[PDB]
Amino acid sequence: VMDHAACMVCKAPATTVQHVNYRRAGGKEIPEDLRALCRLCHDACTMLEYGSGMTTNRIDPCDPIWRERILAKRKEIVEFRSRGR
Amino acid sequence: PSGKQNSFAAHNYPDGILVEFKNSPISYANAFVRPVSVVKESDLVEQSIGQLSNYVNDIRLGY
Amino acid sequence: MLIEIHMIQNHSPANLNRDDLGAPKTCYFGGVLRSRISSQCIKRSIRTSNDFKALAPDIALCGRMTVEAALQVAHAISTHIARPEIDYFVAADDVPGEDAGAGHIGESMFASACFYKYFSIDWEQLVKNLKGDTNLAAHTVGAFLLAAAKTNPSGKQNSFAAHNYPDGILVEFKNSPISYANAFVRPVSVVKESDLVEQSIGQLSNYVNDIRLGVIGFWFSPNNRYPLGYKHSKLASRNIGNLNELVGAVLDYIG
Amino acid sequence: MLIEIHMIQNHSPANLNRDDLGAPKTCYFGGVLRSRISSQCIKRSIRTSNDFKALLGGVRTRR
Amino acid sequence: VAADDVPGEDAGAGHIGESMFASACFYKYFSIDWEQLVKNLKGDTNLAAHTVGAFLLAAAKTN
Amino acid sequence: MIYLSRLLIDTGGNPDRPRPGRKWLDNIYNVHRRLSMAFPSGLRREQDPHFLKPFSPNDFQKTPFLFRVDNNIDGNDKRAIIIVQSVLEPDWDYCFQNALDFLAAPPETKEYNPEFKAGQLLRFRLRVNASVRRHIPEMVQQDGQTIETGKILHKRVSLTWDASSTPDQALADWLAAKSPKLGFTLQRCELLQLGWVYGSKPEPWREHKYNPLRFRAALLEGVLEVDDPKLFLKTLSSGIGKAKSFGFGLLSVLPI
Amino acid sequence: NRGTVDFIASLENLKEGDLGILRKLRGARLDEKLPGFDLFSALWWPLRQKNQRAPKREVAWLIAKLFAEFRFEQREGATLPILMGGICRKLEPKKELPRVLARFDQLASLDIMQMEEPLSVIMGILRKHQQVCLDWVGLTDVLSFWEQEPVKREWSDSFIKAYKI
RNA sequence: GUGAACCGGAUUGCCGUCAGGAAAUUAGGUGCGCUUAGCAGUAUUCCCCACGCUGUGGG
Ligand SMILES: [Mg+2]
Repeated sequence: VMDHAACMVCKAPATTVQHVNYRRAGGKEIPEDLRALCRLCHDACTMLEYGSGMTTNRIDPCDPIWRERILAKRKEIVEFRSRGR
Repeated sequence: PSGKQNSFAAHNYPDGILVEFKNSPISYANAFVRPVSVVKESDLVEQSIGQLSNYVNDIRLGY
Repeated sequence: MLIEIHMIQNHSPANLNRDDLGAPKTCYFGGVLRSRISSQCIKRSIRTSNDFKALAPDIALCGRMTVEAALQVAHAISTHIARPEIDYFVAADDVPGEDAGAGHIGESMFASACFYKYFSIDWEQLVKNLKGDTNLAAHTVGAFLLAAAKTNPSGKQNSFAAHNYPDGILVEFKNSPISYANAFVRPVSVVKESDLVEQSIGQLSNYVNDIRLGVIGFWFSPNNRYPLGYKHSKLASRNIGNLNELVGAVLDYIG
Repeated sequence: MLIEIHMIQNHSPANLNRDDLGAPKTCYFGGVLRSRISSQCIKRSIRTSNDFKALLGGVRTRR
Repeated sequence: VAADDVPGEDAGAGHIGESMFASACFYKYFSIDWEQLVKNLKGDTNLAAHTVGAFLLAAAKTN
Repeated sequence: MIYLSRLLIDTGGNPDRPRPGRKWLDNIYNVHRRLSMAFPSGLRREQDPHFLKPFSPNDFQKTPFLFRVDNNIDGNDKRAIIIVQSVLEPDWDYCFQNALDFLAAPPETKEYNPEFKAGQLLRFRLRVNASVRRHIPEMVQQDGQTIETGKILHKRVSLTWDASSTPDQALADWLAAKSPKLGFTLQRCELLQLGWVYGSKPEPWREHKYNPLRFRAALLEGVLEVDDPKLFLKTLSSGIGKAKSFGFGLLSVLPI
Repeated sequence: NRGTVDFIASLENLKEGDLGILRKLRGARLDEKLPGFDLFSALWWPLRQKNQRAPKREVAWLIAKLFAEFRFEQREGATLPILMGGICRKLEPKKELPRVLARFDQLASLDIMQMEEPLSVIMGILRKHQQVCLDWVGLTDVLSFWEQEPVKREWSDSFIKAYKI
């Protein structure tokens, strides 16, 4: 709502959400550690956090340090995915 | 150490030395109680130095 | 009233206490074999030390020829199953001869363990044998905390430089003398996502979560490295990150 | 006055120290197996180091 | 998709699957030892020369 | 000294590659929001100069901005064209600093200035939604049989014409009727896009809702004449029809 | 256990090209290749949503890559230290048998992100002896439960009792 | 204060030293994704503010 259905890294129309930390999870979630993300960048984020040893604190799209390689990643999900469930 | 160095010529030099001057001996091996697992970013010496720096900061801000 | 100090100390591979045959001292608990440091070992390590040397102090803390010293320590029961190991050494002749090897060509014993160490002080009798010197008794209790925080058993340490520091100290002022050794009837199994000291402190936290259900507690970890209880529950009265402010809080509670 | 040296050293595949059966020395630390180098081996390598010929002055012999 | 010739049922196929393929520019490397070839044919030098020439022809003209 | 530029959209290439620009243009509110953010408030640039925060339109400023959606500069490349104008300085390096996949070529901007005279010919393209405010009988449920009440609903019906009239001179008569009010007079204009334009809108624990935005767009082109130069300066950057903020009011200043 | 049997069934229902793109992904992670991550998402995300007892990410990825490489049928009562261990009775006990035993012994001292290579050589030893069946479900729930000591204990003495028959 | 109180098992040490897993090998034979389509010749266009209700301030 406050993100206005807009992505946070590329400002595309958003359709899903992503978690920043798993200190609270399962059902107990409060809306200050969640980032509203679009379909094409949530997949990139999950592609990046799976084996980086991210433990609990996931990738934040709200700091400059973690962003510059997110675009380099999002370059090639467009490149190779078959659009055709 | 001169072990099997003729067959294993491992003469690598240390990447980090901390020389501290204090009246009480400190073992920083408790930094590595949790084993160091590799990740995609950084290397093992960087991860170990980060863990050691975390423990050094904790000891200085502790004892 | 009784001051109880439960210390969790992970020691690097060494041999702090030796029996007759050179093995690390070993006890039996939880239905498994544990590494043990004897009480008198820790007592003499805390005593006779310039870290602690800096009516008569330290005669009341550890007695000398019906003193009935206020401070006594329990045998350091490990939180996990003991893992004694053989180290094989040789001593070179370092003179060129037709043969090689000259020394004992023997074997030493060593073990690494996370010790639970129990300390108990009675305040009233510690004042009583100090002839009412309350300030001196507070200073010597602070000195006990300072020493036992940073003194290790001065056993075989020239070849095994084990100078690790405790990662957790729990100080309570409860009514009856209770040891939390029953917390570690489970030997600590190590998981991939947590370390040995965190699991031992968590076992302690899950055991003090009981007893109250069926007093206070000051918790010290260096810069809050290990919090007692990974929740917001009222389990530790004050999470303290530094040893000096821990000693200050304990002293201002006492007086 | 205590001088404390804490070094982090990454080594190539090697066998610097071995036990009776020719296996690298291993010790349990933090509940897991850790590769171990004996302190006597390091002391011997320091005493027989090239930075010690002008300083070596002791013989430990039975002959 | 393998299509059934007889329309005895609805417009199905038969067998459906994936074949995999690629296109590439390949670098091929061959090495012939002349003296080893001479020794192996017990000194028949003309046979070795014919073998070398036919190998050069067959490496190019046969896929 | 108006601010006329070009945003360039691919709308072509390999169909297998997901192209976010293609779904960016296939809705009104997406391009509306993206071009509305393209004039950020000045305090945000001092606070966050890197476009790296969850935005809020209250922090943004509001201006009657307007754009134009065209396409097809040929020469063996199908390409789509966005022509924007408003009154304040826009920024394109700030706007599309993470959206390089949106475009097919870097944007370009120059300085342009319009001039008008009395009785001078012009060439123009406009887009006005066909909107006629009418009282309608309500028609709901539609469960097998029609059900109406005496209430007359008020809305803007799309333009309809009699059966003995083609759409062409019907829209020509619309433009001829609207010309003397706005301040010009034409002799002929050509219809080349009559159709339907669809969109959706989100709005404020809350949820999100989808409703089909509806507009009967009419894009025309060709040969304009003016009656007075003073009746045209207040028309640019404001719009002449409806859906003004939605990109339906650009005056093509091409005097030829 | 639910969530694991259907994972094995969906892996067994995979076609040849999908197994090929899993085979090429062997030896590395899934952040450098798209179709590996798309396939892991397709085979994990709906089964993760549908069941609470879905396996952990990295062990599921490891079993997916190993099943793509080796392709043994799922059969109950055919876990690793039974099949290997019955294989360990037909070898020379003084030299060869300690070497294969150390190859199986290595498995008890890895974490989850290098574990696939010693498993690969063990399953290669299995393939060299024409072993068609493996308890894939058993292997994956004992591999996801790797954090405990009793599970490795019953693993080990299962190897022992397979050896002493 | 209870066969209890006071109470170290102390220190001296390189396993080391020799080593190619080596020679041999086509993954082949079989295969249509395919059958339907105006981005637009209109009859409610989802609306908040406003005209004697058909102009007017725009989401
Ligand atoms: Mg994005």
